[PDB]
Amino acid sequence: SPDLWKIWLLVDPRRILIAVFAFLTVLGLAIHMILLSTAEFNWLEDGVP
Amino acid sequence: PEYQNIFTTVQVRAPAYPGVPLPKGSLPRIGKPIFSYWAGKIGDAQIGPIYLGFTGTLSIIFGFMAIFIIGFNMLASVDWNIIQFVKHFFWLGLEPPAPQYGLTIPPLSEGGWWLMAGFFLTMSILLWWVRTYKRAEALGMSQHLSWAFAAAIFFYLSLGFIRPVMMGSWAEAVPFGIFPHLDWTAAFSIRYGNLYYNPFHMLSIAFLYGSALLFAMHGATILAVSRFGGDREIDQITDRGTAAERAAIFWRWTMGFNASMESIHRWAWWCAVLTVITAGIGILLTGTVVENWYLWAIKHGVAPAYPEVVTAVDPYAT
Amino acid sequence: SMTGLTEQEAQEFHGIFVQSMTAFFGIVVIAHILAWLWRPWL
Amino acid sequence: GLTEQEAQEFHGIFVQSMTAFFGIVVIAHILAWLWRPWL
Amino acid sequence: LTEQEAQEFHGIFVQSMTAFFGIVVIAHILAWLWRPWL
Amino acid sequence: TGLTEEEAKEFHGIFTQSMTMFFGIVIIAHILAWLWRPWL
Amino acid sequence: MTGLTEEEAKEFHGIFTQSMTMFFGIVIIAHILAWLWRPWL
Amino acid sequence: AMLSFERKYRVRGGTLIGGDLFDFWVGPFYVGFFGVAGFFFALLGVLLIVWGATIGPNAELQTYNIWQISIAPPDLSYGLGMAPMTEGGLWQIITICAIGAFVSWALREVEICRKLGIGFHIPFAFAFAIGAYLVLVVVRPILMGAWGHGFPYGILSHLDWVSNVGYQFLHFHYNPAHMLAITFFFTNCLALSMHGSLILSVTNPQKGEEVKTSEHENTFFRDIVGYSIGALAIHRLGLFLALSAVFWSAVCIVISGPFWTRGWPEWWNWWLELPLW
Amino acid sequence: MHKIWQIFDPRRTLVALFGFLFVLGLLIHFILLSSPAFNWLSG
Amino acid sequence: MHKIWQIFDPRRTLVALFGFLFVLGLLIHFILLSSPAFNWLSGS
Amino acid sequence: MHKIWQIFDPRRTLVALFGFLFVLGLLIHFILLSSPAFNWLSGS
Amino acid sequence: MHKIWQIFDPRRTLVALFGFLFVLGLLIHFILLSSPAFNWLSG
Amino acid sequence: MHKIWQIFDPRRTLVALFGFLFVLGLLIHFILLSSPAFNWLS
Amino acid sequence: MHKIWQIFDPRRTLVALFGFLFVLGLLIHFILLSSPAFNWLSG
Amino acid sequence: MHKIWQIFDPRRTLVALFGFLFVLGLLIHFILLSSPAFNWLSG
Amino acid sequence: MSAAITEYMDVAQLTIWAFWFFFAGLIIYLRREDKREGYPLDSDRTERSGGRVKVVGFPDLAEPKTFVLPHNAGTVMAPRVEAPTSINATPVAPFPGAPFEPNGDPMLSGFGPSASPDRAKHCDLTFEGLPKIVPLRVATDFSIAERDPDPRGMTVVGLDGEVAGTVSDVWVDRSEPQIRYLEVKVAAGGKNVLLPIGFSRFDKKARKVKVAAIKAAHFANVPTLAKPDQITLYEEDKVCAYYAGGKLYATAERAGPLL
Ligand code: BCL
Ligand code: BCL
Ligand code: BCL
Ligand code: BCL
Ligand code: BCL
Ligand SMILES: CC[C@H]1c2cc3[nH]c4c(c3C)C(=O)[C@H](C(=O)OC)c4c3nc(cc4[nH]c(cc(n2)[C@@H]1C)c(C(C)=O)c4C)[C@@H](C)[C@@H]3CCC(=O)OC/C=C(\C)CCC[C@H](C)CCC[C@H](C)CCCC(C)C
Ligand SMILES: COC(C)(C)C/C=C/C(C)=C/C=C/C(C)=C/C=C/C(C)=C/C=C\C=C(C)\C=C\C=C(C)\C=C\C=C(C)\C=C\CC(C)(C)OC
Ligand SMILES: CCCCCCCCCCCCO[C@@H]1O[C@H](CO)[C@@H](O[C@H]2O[C@H](CO)[C@@H](O)[C@H](O)[C@H]2O)[C@H](O)[C@H]1O
Ligand SMILES: [Ca+2]
Ligand SMILES: [Fe+3]
Ligand SMILES: [Mg+2]
Repeated sequence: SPDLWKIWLLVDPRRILIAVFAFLTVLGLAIHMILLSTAEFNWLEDGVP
Repeated sequence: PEYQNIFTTVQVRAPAYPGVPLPKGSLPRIGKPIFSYWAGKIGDAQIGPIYLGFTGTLSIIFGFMAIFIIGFNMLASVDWNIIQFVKHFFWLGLEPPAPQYGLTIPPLSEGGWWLMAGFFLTMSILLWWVRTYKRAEALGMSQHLSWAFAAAIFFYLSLGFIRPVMMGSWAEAVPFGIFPHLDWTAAFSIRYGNLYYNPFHMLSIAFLYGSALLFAMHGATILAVSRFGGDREIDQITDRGTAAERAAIFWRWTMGFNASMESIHRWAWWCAVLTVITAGIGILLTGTVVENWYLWAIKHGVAPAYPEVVTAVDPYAT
Repeated sequence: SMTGLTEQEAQEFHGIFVQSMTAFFGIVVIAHILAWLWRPWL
Repeated sequence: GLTEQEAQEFHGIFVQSMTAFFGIVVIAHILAWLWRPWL
Repeated sequence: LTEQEAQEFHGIFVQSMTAFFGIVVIAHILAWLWRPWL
Repeated sequence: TGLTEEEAKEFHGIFTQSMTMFFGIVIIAHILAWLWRPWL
Repeated sequence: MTGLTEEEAKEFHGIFTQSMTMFFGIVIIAHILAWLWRPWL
Repeated sequence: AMLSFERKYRVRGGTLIGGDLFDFWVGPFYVGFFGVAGFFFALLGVLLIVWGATIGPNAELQTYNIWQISIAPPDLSYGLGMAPMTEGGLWQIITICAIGAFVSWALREVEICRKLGIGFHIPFAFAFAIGAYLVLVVVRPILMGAWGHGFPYGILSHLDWVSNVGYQFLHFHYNPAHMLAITFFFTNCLALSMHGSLILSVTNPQKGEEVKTSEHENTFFRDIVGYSIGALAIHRLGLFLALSAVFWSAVCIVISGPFWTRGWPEWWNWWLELPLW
Repeated sequence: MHKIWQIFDPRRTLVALFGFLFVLGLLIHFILLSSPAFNWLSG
Repeated sequence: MHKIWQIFDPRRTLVALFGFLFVLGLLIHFILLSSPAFNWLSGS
Repeated sequence: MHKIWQIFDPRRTLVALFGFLFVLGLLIHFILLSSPAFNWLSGS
Repeated sequence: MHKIWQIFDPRRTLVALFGFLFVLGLLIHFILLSSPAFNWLSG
Repeated sequence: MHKIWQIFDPRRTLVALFGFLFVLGLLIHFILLSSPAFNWLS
Repeated sequence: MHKIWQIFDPRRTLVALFGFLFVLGLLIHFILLSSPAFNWLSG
Repeated sequence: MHKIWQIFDPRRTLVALFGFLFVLGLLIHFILLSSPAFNWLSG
Repeated sequence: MSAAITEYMDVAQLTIWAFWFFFAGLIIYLRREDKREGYPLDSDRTERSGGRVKVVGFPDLAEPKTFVLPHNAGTVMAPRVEAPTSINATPVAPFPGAPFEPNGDPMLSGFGPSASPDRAKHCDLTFEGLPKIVPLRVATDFSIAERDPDPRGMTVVGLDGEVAGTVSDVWVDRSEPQIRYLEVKVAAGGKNVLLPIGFSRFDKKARKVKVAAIKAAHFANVPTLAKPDQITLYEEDKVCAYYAGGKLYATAERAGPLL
């Protein structure tokens, strides 16, 4: 799309920057929590190595 | 002491206010308004008029049918003895269907009457919700009350309909009685391993406690600044007076932060609403995704451990 | 005049309302005939 | 409050974004089907 | 709120409703082939 | 509304490139994670 | 607009990166030391 | 930092104790004499709780899990005397600090009320919550004869205390004052939702409408339930409901064990044994 | 008769009567469903 | 019979009717599902 | 029939309809997932 | 269809739709994780 | 140190000091009463 | 160091310092009283 | 780096910094006392 | 589907975490609503920065919402820019957080408990557009309840017990019928002044109105009304604030401390 840049005309770019960073941090924290909760992907309590 | 503004010392009488005119085509308000001196001592003297429209009429008719069925079955439970009805009234109840009936309709005295009372009461509550929605709409007002009522209805439906259907058993539902529904409340907690360890029960209590805390805070605050007209909160919202300022400044000095005259009512609205929202969620999670709340708490490291000063040999381990 | 509709307007609404109601009853009847063939209840 | 001309431009991009988002979704569902079919 | 807006809304509403119904029917036809419920 | 047209284009340039840099690091991390412990 | 001059943005960004990489460098050394101490993968 | 309208209210004086010694603000907070006393009462009590969590019930069970931290009262065998610090004495010290902090908070609120020239309803209302806490940790333990009857200081452990105290009377729902207090708690929550809704729906009406009036407010609940208590009286009612809930809750627990030792349902036998039936 | 609409509002009377009839119709159907001898949704 | 619409507003009568039919439809569907001889999600 | 939307606001009616349709779709999907005969995620 | 945006605001629709899609994606992922036949995080 | 009274008002300080001293004396007596080896009422 | 009193005002700072020191002094004594090896009141 | 004091108020920074450090010092000491391997008051 | 998300994760644990994220957003929303009044803050941080650092805390301020007033009284924005107002007081000490001492006669300073904002110079209106707070002599349909004494004629007594005046009329709220003000004929001057009901303690037996806020002499300086038969929102605040200043300023001992 040659006009994807128009997303920044309707919503303030500063709010997106903080919102995207806050959302990604939460999403990253949540996925790490989910993996730690699994016996298969817990890198702290697996004994390897 | 100084006037605490708890009781109206000198009451004022005016012609009864008919109410803000309703949109054209609406039914008139019924009841000739009267003035109660004792009601006017603590609040407003005027009693009535009331709007009883089409929706309210259906809610009343459905509601009476449910209430009549419950009271009739209570009377039948004491074998029609009206004297024994009065003696045992708190203990009497319309009791839900037996466990072996699942979700099917059982005979009248084996849960059939309970289902009818449950359905008719639910219909009347739902119709009453439409009435609260319509009354706000007829006055050009927003629907905050109907949302808050819907949240309470969500909890009510979770107790008697949604959870029993999810468990596939009307026997999970609440009896229609004073002590019987207290017995249900205790038995629910006992059956599912100490509801104290249900985190949404914890949240519901925090919001129920917070509702009392906030209304005590806000009620005392408004009375403390009512000498400046703080009771007239619409004025203080549109035109911030010294009452709103002193109210906010008191709380800022007390606890480092404050609300506004309008936003305190948003805190109040959400605190009360979240009480039944989390109550409904906690009920819906119990018995469906969690069997023993205490054991769920142990699994998630919520339950404290105590030193073993007393213990029992398990007779099943023989 | 408790609603504020003339004779033509109440008649006009009744003309379409009956048509919409009749069609709804038509689909309902078909649904019940199909339901009866699947599993009669009487 | 949004006029017609800027409405014409918005719908084109939104449809393109929806089509682009849909396409990724279709591939993921194809890959999921190959990994473990559900029906 | 006028005639040239209300009538315009109904037209697109119809072909959007029919599109939803058409997808819904195909979904139900496929659902019947997968697992008939009657 | 607020941001003009030219700075809207320019914002996309750093937005697209920085997001692409984040995406590339994500792909590398997921490639490493798959070699460490594949999940499918 | 954040009230900052356009030259302040250049000057802040430079110091921000220097402090960020210096912080990141200490972190990387810490993780190398932590990996040598007790690897987790 | 103060609110944009606050500076004209930051007046000297109105203290109960201290005069000008502590008459100042720290950030938003007013301090005064009871701000100093209350803060270091709270600070000491909080630190002792952390210390109580650091040693735990014992070294094996010690935990920093916020749900599981518990500072327990003494054993009942210690009676109304002082227990060793690791055997409930820390709980007794924290309780004293908590009372010091809570009362100082109430008295600091009184000084703020004097500064602002408002009614003393808020500190008076807060005294009810303090009174309920005093009933739980002082009045009831003294009536029973041991400090060990107080509830432990732990987010979940004090729920186990509430649970077991309730089942000391086999069915706590039948406690009459408990029933009254819950009715007030439930009614207060209903009244709060109603009051929050009415104010919000009047000041934030449907789109295209102006702010409504007090006439709308009276009409709305007259249209629903046939009665409107009024803009002033709803705050009287909310304060009354919340304070009555706590008063009757304090009554319900102080009669549970000091003034009633049987199961609570058995208390209703006075009504069941009336000679009318 | 014909004067029953002179002291009773047609609107309030009709919604009330239809409300009772609908509630009564529901109640009778519920009672019949509760009765094993008249449950038509059984085998 | 067409004059019933002069004592009941069509908009208010229509929304009340749409909700009433939806509740009635839900009620009947639930009764059938709750009746073991007519539950169509049992598969038999 | 072309006289339906002169009273109902297009925005409000779609908003109410879209929320209702999602809830009905969510409810039906969850009922089927709850019925072992139509659970497509159970393994068979 | 292009003329929909007359009533619906483009900006608030996007955040509402993206937020709706995000929680929908979480819900579907979590439902599959709850299914032993589709949980990809086990052995 | 006489200048401390130009920072802290003496008549106000005495009341604060009395409360501090009494509260400290109360605490020490209680701590001693909590210790069996120094409980003088045993 | 004497510029600090141009940053921190003596009246408020001294009140905070003395209370924090007294609470810290109380805490350490309480920690020692809780430690059997250093409880000087143990006898 | 002396320009950090042209963006951050030194008075509020020092209050925040001194408070954080005091809490951190208490926290680390408390953690060590909670571990029997490092409680220095055990004997 | 099932209750177990992973070996450890379960549905209830997910639900409670989902609430925490919603609740965090709700608290952020509520705090932003709280900050529609009195923000940005009046701070030394802003003062030394020359206004270049607005003190808002977290979360930042919300976009201004619109209150359309009835009867074309205007439109107010809840977050609004407010011009700084000078205070008729001076700091009692030069450190931050120090209180201010009012200048001149504290009862007349308009500072502390006697301070008030300048509200609109328009009367609060009933739903029909009439002034809401009016004397009984213009609200002729209003009356005192039979079981309660008529305030008119009662002797108004200041905090010291000395007679301050007599009650000429009663001002009532025409929307919610109740007393809001007592018109007092001041014994010294004779000029009528208003006395809010919140500062009036009725002695039914003695037919006396006791005002603990201010002395009898302080009644002469109560702010007066422009029009005799109505009161603006601005005047209401001025009158109530004046009596409140007496709770701290009227007597020297009211400043405190007790001991
Ligand atoms: C479970 C198996 C592995 C593991 C598998 C993965 C996989 C797969 C991924 C990660 C990713 C991350 N892991 Mg890992 N990770 C593990 C254990 C850890 C542990 C730990 C103590 O155990 C920590 C602290 C981390 C931390 C991290 C983060 C660095 C990163 C996600 C941050 C984020 O949400 O950015 C979002 C927030 C932002 C602000 C991003 C900003 C984007 C900018 C514009 C791009 C340039 C960055 C710029 C310099 C700003 C600095 C921000 C940096 C992200 C620090 N992982 C275990 C050992 N981890 C993700 C990643 O690589 O993301 C980078 C990722 O895909
Ligand atoms: C033995 C059990 C039998 C059974 C035996 C009977 C018997 C006997 C009767 C019914 C009647 C009814 N049954 Mg059956 N019925 C059974 C199973 C069902 C099932 C089902 C899913 O199993 C359903 C949905 C129904 C539904 C119905 C309704 C159509 C009807 C009750 C309407 C009413 O209460 O009006 C009350 C509510 C109102 C609002 C009334 C007002 C109506 C409107 C507003 C006025 C319009 C006027 C119009 C011009 C005149 C025609 C009137 C029409 C009813 C519209 N039955 C089983 C199989 N059923 C009754 C009936 O036939 O009534 C018509 C009746 O006597
Ligand atoms: C496996 C467990 C290992 C361990 C492995 C690691 C690993 C891996 C890391 C640490 C890191 C840290 N560890 Mg360690 N650590 C252990 C045990 C400890 C113990 C203890 C009592 O046992 C303590 C107190 C610490 C404490 C610390 C901190 C010093 C540091 C985190 C700082 C931070 O969060 O900054 C965040 C907050 C700020 C930066 C705000 C402060 C602002 C400052 C003043 C900016 C100044 C600008 C300056 C000029 C440029 C930047 C330079 C740096 C700030 C120094 N560790 C054990 C033995 N530790 C991390 C680290 O090294 O970070 C630097 C890190 O990556
Ligand atoms: C169960 C089997 C598979 C699996 C099967 C599937 C299937 C099937 C699907 C996904 C989908 C997704 N999966 Mg998966 N997925 C699995 C496990 C994971 C794990 C994990 C840690 O285990 C993670 C983090 C993910 C993550 C994801 C997301 C990337 C994605 C859902 C995003 C969303 O909700 O949109 C909601 C939020 C938004 C829509 C916001 C908008 C974001 C985008 C960028 C919009 C841009 C529009 C357009 C592209 C703009 C550019 C246009 C051009 C310029 C012209 N999956 C397992 C292993 N997964 C879905 C997907 O592919 O969506 C992309 C999907 O259909
Ligand atoms: C477990 C092994 C050892 C032990 C290992 C360590 C280690 C390792 C460290 C300490 C440190 C400290 N230990 Mg030790 N410590 C032990 C037992 C104790 C006991 C006890 C009763 O058992 C006590 C009371 C202490 C107390 C202390 C503090 C003096 C100090 C932390 C100060 C701080 O946090 O400042 C933070 C609080 C502030 C800064 C707020 C104060 C504000 C004031 C007004 C301004 C002061 C700033 C000033 C200008 C500059 C500061 C430095 C000056 C040159 C003095 N330790 C045990 C026995 N301890 C730390 C230290 O030495 O720090 C210097 C440290 O690194
Ligand atoms: C009486 C009616 C309701 C009410 C009213 C009320 N509460 C009030 C007020 C009022 C009028 C205030 O003015 C005052 C306030 O300022 O609120 C913002 C307050 C207040 N009510 C609070 C809490 C609170 N109120 C509760 C209840 C109620 N408050 C009633 C339902 C509850 C419940 C039910 O649990 C709680 C938790 C505070 C937010 C605040 C008082 C703050 C205060 O006193 O601060 C000083 C003390 C500290 C900062 C910390 C002290 C720490 C101690 C030294 C150690 C810990 C001791 C404690 C026993 C630990 C127990 C922990 C376990 C139980 C988990
Ligand atoms: C004036 O009245 C007279 C005198 C004539 C009779 C009065 C009698 C009296 C005094 C009755 C008193 C009754 C009392 C005191 C009742 C107390 C009730 C209490 C405390 C109830 C508490 C909780 C009950 C709950 C939460 C029940 C909820 C039930 C629900 C939500 C059930 C819904 C059921 C449905 C929707 C059924 C669905 C099945 C369908 C298909 C209908 O079934 C066929
Ligand atoms: C606690 C909350 C705040 C309330 C303030 C008052 C706290 C308690 C008041 C101090 C009373 C101390 O009184 C003292 O108590 C201890 C502990 O029981 C008693 O000790 C006595 O009983 C304890 C246990 O019951 C025995 O271990 C001991 O052998 C015996 O001497 C002392 O004989 C008594 O002198
Ligand atoms: Ca590992
Ligand atoms: Fe209010
Ligand atoms: Mg029972």
